[PDB]
Amino acid sequence: RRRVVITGMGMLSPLGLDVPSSWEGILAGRSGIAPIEHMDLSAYSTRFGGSVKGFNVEEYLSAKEARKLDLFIQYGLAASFQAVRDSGLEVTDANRERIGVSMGSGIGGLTNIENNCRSLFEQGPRRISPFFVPGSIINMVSGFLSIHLGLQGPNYALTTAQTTGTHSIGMAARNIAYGEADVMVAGGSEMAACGLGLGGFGAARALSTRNDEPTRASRPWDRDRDGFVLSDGSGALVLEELEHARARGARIYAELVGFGMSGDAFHMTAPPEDGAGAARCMKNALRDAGLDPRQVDYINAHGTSTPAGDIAEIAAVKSVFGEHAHALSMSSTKSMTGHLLGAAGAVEAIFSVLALRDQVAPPTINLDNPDEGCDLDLVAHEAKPRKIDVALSNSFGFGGTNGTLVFRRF
Amino acid sequence: RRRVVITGMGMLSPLGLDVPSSWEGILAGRSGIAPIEHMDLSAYSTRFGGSVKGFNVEEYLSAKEARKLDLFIQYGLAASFQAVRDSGLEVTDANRERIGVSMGSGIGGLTNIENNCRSLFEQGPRRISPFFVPGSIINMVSGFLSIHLGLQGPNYALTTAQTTGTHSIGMAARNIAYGEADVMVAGGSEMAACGLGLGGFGAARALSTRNDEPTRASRPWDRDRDGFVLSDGSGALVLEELEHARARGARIYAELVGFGMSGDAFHMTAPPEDGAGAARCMKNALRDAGLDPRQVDYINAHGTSTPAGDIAEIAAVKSVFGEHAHALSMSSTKSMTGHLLGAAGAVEAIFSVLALRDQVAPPTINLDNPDEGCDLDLVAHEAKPRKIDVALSNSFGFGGTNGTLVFRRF
Ligand SMILES: Cc1cc(C(=O)NC2CCCC2)[nH]n1
Ligand SMILES: [Mg+2]
Repeated sequence: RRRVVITGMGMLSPLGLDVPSSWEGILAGRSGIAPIEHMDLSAYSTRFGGSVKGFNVEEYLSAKEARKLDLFIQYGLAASFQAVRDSGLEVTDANRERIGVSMGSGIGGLTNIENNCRSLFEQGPRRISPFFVPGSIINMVSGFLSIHLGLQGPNYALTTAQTTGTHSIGMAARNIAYGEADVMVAGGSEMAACGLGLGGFGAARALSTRNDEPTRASRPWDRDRDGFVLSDGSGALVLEELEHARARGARIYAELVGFGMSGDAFHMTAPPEDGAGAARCMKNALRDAGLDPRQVDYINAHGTSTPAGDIAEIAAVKSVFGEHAHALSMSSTKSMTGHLLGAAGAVEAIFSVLALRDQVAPPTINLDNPDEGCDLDLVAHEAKPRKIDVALSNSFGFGGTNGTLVFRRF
Repeated sequence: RRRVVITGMGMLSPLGLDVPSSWEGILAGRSGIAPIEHMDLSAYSTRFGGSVKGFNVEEYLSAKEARKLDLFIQYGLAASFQAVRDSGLEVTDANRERIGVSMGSGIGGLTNIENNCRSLFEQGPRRISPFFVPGSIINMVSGFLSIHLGLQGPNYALTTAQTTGTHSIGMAARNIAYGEADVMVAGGSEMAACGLGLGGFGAARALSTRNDEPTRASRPWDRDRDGFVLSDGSGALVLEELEHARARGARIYAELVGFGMSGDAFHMTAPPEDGAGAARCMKNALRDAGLDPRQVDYINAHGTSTPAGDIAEIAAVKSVFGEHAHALSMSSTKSMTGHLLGAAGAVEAIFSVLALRDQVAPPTINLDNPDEGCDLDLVAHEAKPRKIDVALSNSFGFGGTNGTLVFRRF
């Protein structure tokens, strides 16, 4: 197996239109959550979320290119272009067969499907856009980026609900480690903030309804938590074989040493109370890295602010790490960004890499009164400078799909 | 790297509710294409396709469970349950962590999303189903199968448009070969036959409009071809590490020896005329298998019945195989099934495995007048018994995403 390093990162989040602006917000304990302005939610039980604010697609694409593509694809390309620029990588005829893309999404092109449905219901099929299918399907971030940059390596998309970004990054690393590629652009994007999204998650009673204090809604492990906050955005990493990186004098952020997957095999939406599945997933990731659990310094938790999910993740960490559970720091950056669904594992991979770069655990904000058994170092309220040699990032999704990435200082 | 064998197969196709009935139809040159009965298409330019006929979900799930799930999920679970039964595999605490699922879809729950949109616009957001998200998203075939059967191994879904089934099977094989799993259920499902699907493909003028003779619409490499026929269904294979298979006395259909991926990096929907991307993909797959191109006996082509796609595949085969292009047999089973989009590579992987079992090349029906340059053995009209030690299955998709599987007699 070849070693895999991170040489580039890109992001759209509710905290910023790039990685440094997003990370500035994370370290300041800043909320990206606000009343949603782009549609009328007067009649809805949840009227707030994490929007990407001031996104300027024409920095990336022509107006012609942009009008073809659902926002989730625009957000995915934005993060991908940032990551590739950030990497310094030059695509040539000599290497274009060795550079691939795995950018995914949990739900994909809801907004495009809504707009085309309006036309379909009032006028019939002859008013559907000719670009509807290619502009709405999840693999078109990978598609468009490969066409724009001339990437001829492995070209695919993961769709594992709220685990998508973690799985995308993990399986791209495997492509590089086993020699299918030298470089991969990997991560996820999501724009589910439309009637179907807020209505669909609303119908399932999954969302916080703290409309009077949106910035306090997302409160992972707090006793007053009442469901997750819906957010939009994208994260992309350039993953690179280490000798390829060293050969072109690339700036290396960190090393990707481990990837874990598991299924709960439990319930469509609910996690098992003891986090059995998450525990198997983290152990698979540590074994993959060849690490002792005692080597883990920081966990970026799934930590969605759901009653069942938050406690299951505490249980899984205590199971995997035993007494070391009291030495490591664990935080949920979802306290600040909310839940970017399929993009969550991408942006949280990036926050884990920067926790290594800056030797700082991001805070869990709004953790005013930790719930029964939530007695680990959850980095309540304020960022905590500490030694971090190994960082873990967990995602768990609908269908009991689990993913863990292990990152280490290089 | 461990060896990977096929021990089980399952299918819903326009030709049958299982593999044997589907394969019987394939070998008889029978069309599964008919005017669509489940909706009014009077306003649409294409009014026919490959429907699954007489599907009884209650053979698999309760009516209660089924009502929550989009047909693409029902179809994916049906094929998955069949494949696992066909394998003889017994899931226990001893092996459940070593059995995973990778069932994908090109477009996913379009019909469910359309119905929930109609409700949203016409009655309001309180008429969106509470089960809308988990009943519609692409990872929930892998999700629900893992819950029903107790599979705790790697749990994920690919979405690479019309390449999804090929990629799903190929990357599941990699999971087994590199020791992440001993068993994987892999394939794809699609039900895109709704307003948005037929309208979206209609808007792009991608579909055959031979409404007066639906069974003659799908005519790959024929000079009178006028676009692809939209079909619904599912394919699942049980992939298994060879020693695991031998240890439980499993019936082995064939060995999965090679997997290729590539990006065209050419166009969002059109293939390059010379099939450069398809040619790279097949060459990657053959080198992966460690084969001489002259060892290939049968190719199950993508062969969608599009003007550009059909000729590009001939060019790519001539590029990869030189003079051996005239010795091998190549057929499109899409002549009979139509285009199952994300499920196409799954059902066609199964047809390639049975071509090995039965030593027969399936026909390309409706190939009355081969087009200029389409001068290979395309098995026009009737099945051809011949020696087949190695069978290739090609898929190409939107975003220039290519996949090739290589199967060999065991
Ligand atoms: C911020 C930011 C990053 C970019 C960028 O990558 N520019 C595009 C020009 C054509 C493709 C990439 N723009 N704004
Ligand atoms: Mg036919």
